[PDB]
Amino acid sequence: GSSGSSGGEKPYKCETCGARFVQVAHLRAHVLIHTGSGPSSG
Ligand SMILES: [Zn+2]
Repeated sequence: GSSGSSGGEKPYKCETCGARFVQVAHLRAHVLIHTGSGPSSG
């Protein structure tokens, strides 16, 4: 089920793509996808 459709209260926003999150720990952990590289997909 859990897919997405979530965009309400979020102070932190990813400028790299334009994402958003409630806590920095989440955003700062997502921005690593672009600047960084983990798995062989994404
Ligand atoms: Zn992003």
